[PDB]
Amino acid sequence: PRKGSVPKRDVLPDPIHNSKLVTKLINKIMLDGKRGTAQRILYSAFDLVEQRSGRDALEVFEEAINNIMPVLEVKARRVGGSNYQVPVEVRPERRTTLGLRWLVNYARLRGEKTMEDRLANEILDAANNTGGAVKKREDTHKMAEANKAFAHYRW
Amino acid sequence: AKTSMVAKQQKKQKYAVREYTRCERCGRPHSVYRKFKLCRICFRELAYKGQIPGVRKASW
Amino acid sequence: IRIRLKAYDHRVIDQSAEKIVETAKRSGADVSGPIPLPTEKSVYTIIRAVHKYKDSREQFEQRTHKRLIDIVNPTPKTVD
Amino acid sequence: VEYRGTGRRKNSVARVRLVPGEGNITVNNRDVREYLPFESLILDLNQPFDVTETKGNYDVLVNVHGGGFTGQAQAIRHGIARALLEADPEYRGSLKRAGLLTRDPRMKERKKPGLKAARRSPQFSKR
Amino acid sequence: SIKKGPFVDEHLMKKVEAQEGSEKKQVIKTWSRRSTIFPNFIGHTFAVYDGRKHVPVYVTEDMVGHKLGEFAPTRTFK
Amino acid sequence: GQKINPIGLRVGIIRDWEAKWYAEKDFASLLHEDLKIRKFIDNELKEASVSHVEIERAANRINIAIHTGKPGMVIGKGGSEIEKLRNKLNALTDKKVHINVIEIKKVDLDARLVAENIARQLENRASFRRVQKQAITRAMKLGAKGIKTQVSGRLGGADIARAEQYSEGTVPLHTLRADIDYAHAEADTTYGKLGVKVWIYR
RNA sequence: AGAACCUUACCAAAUCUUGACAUCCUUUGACAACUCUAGAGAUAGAGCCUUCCCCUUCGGGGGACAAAGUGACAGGUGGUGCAUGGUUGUCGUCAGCUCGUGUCGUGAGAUGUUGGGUUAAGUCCCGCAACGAGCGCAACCCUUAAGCUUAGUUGCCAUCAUUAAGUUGGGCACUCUAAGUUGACUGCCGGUGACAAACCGGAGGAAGGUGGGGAUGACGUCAAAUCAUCAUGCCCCUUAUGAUUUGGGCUACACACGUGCUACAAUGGACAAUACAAAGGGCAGCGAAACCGCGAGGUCAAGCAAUCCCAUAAAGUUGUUCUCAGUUCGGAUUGUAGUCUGCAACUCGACUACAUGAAGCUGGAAUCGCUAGUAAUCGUAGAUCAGCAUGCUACGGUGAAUACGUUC
Ligand SMILES: [Mg+2]
Ligand SMILES: [Mg+2]
Ligand SMILES: [Mg+2]
Ligand SMILES: [Mg+2]
Ligand SMILES: [Mg+2]
Ligand SMILES: [Mg+2]
Ligand SMILES: [Mg+2]
Ligand SMILES: [Mg+2]
Ligand SMILES: [Mg+2]
Repeated sequence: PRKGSVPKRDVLPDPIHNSKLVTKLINKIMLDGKRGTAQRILYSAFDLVEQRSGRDALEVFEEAINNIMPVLEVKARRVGGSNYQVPVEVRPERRTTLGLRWLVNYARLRGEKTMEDRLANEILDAANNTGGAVKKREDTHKMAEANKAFAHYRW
Repeated sequence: AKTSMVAKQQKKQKYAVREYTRCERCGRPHSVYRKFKLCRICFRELAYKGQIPGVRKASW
Repeated sequence: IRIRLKAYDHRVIDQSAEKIVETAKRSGADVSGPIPLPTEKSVYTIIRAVHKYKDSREQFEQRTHKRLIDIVNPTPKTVD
Repeated sequence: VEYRGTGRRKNSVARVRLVPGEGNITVNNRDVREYLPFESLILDLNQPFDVTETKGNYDVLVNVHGGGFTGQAQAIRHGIARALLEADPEYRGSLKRAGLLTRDPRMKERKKPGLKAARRSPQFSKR
Repeated sequence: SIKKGPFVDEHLMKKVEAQEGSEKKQVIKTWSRRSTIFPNFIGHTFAVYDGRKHVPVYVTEDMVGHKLGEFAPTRTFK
Repeated sequence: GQKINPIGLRVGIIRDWEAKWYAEKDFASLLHEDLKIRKFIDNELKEASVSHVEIERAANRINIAIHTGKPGMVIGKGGSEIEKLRNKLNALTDKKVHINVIEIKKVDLDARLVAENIARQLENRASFRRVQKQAITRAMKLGAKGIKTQVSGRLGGADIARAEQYSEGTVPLHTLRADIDYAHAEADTTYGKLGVKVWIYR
């Protein structure tokens, strides 16, 4: 949109967990319009955290997003008559929305033969490090943080 | 070779369901109607200029 | 008796409904105020062109309007 | 004193009444908690009750019709706000501070002719 | 394929049911590719095609229940 | 790319229809009946300024109304030819009750008989620009507020075709309110076919 | 927007050439409407009642159903959209395109349409040899978004009461409801753009700044497409480049590419139970209830256009179970045994249960479709139609993620 700033206006309340930031990852596991099979699986994948981890999934959950939380972006920009990359630090509204995809994309990759148990091994083993998806955020975390380049670029 | 065909069709070649339906003022054998016995382009110049009833334009 | 009226135009059938309730109410007859039954359309979506240039079409309708009027007092002043 | 709260969301009407006492909602001679079939967030149509600073004001014993199920729901959420403001007319300046009482933003729309899903276009091959 | 009389064309029946008298062999000249095989069929050929063929087909004791004189094909492949 | 014919959209809001009757089941053959007889006026009268006919049916009481503009010669000798096509059209099935004419003063303020005024000229080879331009200029000496006339197919003794619209005035085609009266006439002699279109405002 | 025959224009076999057709022509029996002969049929012939109108005072408009050989002839889905008329595709719903007076230029021409700012917009104002007009965009028109009259029988029932439920009464009438009305527009708005329109903000209509969509397609281009919808200038066919049947074909096959569908599985499959729509059609059509079938269905059979029928929507919920496999995944393929539509289902339909159960592990280079009821998911109806769609145009249900930015 060359015209500026389409409004956001999205709402996300929740029944029991009392968190806006938990009804987001119900809105990404839900494929094919079936909200009627999401929280039946999601809340049966959080009540099995305390039977697998040491604690309730609430105080593990902000840690689980906190360690997976991506820092730096590399949005390529052909500067001034050249062509190579530039590091951009993400504005804080965008970064959780970039962040939550790595739970679900690797939820469909861990061959535990039960999706409400295969997916929940990345909230366990996410507050604790070296999980499944932390490898990508450390792979791209050093993408241009160590590879610092022309950092006076606009976009 | 179609003015022979209209000479066939209003007669009867005696079996039950050998016949078919053709346009009234035109003569097409496909895409005709049964509400009008007209056909899909011959209906259109007769749906315009108001002369058939019923028909407003569109866009409900 | 519940006489029924149906017509293509929509103002014509209301002026006919007030004509029949006018010729009924000017005589002694306890007629109901005229009843709108829902008015049904039907659709004719058709190809404009003469040859095979499909995916460019337009639609037609026709809309029958259906009213309803009932009298419950057969009087000699309301016969026909 | 509250009556005749109509409620509309996506081709699914709903008419209610409000009886004083406590909060006990019910539609069509059967319960609510095991009628809204998936809908674990039954409490999140009771949420205008959350933001009107009082939960157990009135009882409803409401009616509903047509639509789907959450299309058949979520208008009760709209339908008790009209009669709720008719219970006391103060609340328009104090229920439209979270912006809740009435909006009918959207219904489905026409399949556009020679298309497939009313905004989608068919795939064209190549060049 | 239903009940009630497997639909031999009747003029073919008119030919065969009195054609079976002597020991002569003049077969069909039909080109009606519709009828099934009544079991009372004598040794004779047929002519079952009409564009251009009279293929003399054997009446030999095959599976006679087929509702077709379809031993004569219509076209080639290679 | 295509200007659709302006009578098509403009029915049902500002111009009514031509057949007021209603049917339920006979609409197939009855729709053949009116469409059978609505050529006989243009053939038998041979266009004595005949604009367009009007059908209405009232259950074995038909009524048709021909505008036709010009009285007198449409009727016959005081009432002679009118009953002659009452008798003639009464042999259709059992029909032809109460045909009546309604004359038209201000002759060239209506699209049809203008289009047969200037189709009938150039089929006798009357050098098309004086055919059109006079029928333009009689409109706005008779109070009209818009006319566009176009003649299309193979003007003169040429061998490639080109359309030469010679318009003026004010002739809108994206306002639904106005009664844009339209016509069409296809007529040509001895050197092919030819098309003629006339739009008139008011 | 329906190829079994018909369609059908193609070809092979029989088959006539004032003709299967329309017009007159001369006397008028009607039938080939039936029964029989042959043939596959067209047709070839015999039995007919070998008639009839509408009113004359032994008589004619000729209506019949068409009859006799003539001539005028007819017939062409045969050539061409570079001879055409009508009708569409498109650049593109883009915001431009042109005149009429002047006035500059020896003139081709230009101003008017340019320079300030705004807007989706040549929309808008402030300037200046220009002043105005016309076709365009905007509104006017449908559809939806909330009330009040005005109606209430099938339209809803709560206040009352028998209600399996028929909504039977009450006649209750309000609550949707179903087609006829009040009002959105930059309005009084705060800024400051300095008065320029307008732009970001706050208020209260349910309502945002053309509320959401359609219908509307400018001068014109592409010698784009159509003579096979029809019309058609001109050339050809003239006991055949016409006509009528039957019977093949349009579906054939190592192949190449478009579109569409159904799947590779465990937020998945099987299994019984188990709720909530819209839009439609149905007077020889839709068809209930209860009935006989493994089902496809068969018989009978009351009700009939908000009321009656097709007509159970389906996805999902609660619950049992298979437990990560060429697999209880999928039905591609292939014989038997049926149903229905039909004069008939072999070439050439469709559906059902009986086993058969292949290919296939989310797909290389590349390439599309979409910005909120939107893509995806399972479904509902319709025309076409005796019978036969994964296409087609319509309708609801569930319903997200994302757009800081104009560099490519
Ligand atoms: Mg902008
Ligand atoms: Mg012809
Ligand atoms: Mg009310
Ligand atoms: Mg609007
Ligand atoms: Mg709009
Ligand atoms: Mg417009
Ligand atoms: Mg020709
Ligand atoms: Mg084909
Ligand atoms: Mg049922």
